[PDB]
Amino acid sequence: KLKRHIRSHTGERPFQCSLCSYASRDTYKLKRHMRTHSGEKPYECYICHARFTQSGTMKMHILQKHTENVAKFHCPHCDTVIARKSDLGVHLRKQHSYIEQGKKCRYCDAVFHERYALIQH
DNA sequence: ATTCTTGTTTTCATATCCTAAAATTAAAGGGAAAATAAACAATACATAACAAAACATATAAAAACCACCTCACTAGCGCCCCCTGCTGGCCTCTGTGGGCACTGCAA
Ligand SMILES: [Zn+2]
Ligand SMILES: [Zn+2]
Ligand SMILES: [Zn+2]
Ligand SMILES: [Zn+2]
Repeated sequence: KLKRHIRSHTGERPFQCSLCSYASRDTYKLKRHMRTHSGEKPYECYICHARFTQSGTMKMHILQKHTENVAKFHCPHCDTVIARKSDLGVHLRKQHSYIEQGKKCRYCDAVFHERYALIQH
């Protein structure tokens, strides 16, 4: 485990994908990459029978599509609710990240440093 | 008639032999002190026999040493999710762009 861990600092990727440029830190990530070229798909969502490449994708599918009463995530800055955490990530990166050079209002001279305040104005 | 050699008994003579008294001298006999020898008895040394102590061999008696087996630890590499975060389309809801019909005002 520690031998495998040290590549997280160094960056060694001693496992090459013979069919593309990808290179993984350990055996499992390479075996998981192989399904995309071979097209093998061992796992199956038992409810809708929709097809997926990856187990975790299926688990998130079940959680968002065939599950009830699941907790959501509220943006701290704005008042909108959205389902997935990673989409809350992309929301904070595209709308509430600090914009260095600023953006000016289309109709007045006021300049803003966050896209949210701009759209709100 | 007178003178001269030669042979044979007589008688002193001078060495020898015999005779006996001295002396004497060595033998020989006895008294006695050494004295070597010898017979016997004692001591010390050497040899042989018996009994015991010391040395060497066998054996087995614990006992020590070495090697193998075995039951673990130590590495080793996948194996398998699993969770978490970024990424790249996707789509639909606001929002950017525009054509154009419509109206209020004042000729
Ligand atoms: Zn590949
Ligand atoms: Zn499903
Ligand atoms: Zn927000
Ligand atoms: Zn403005």
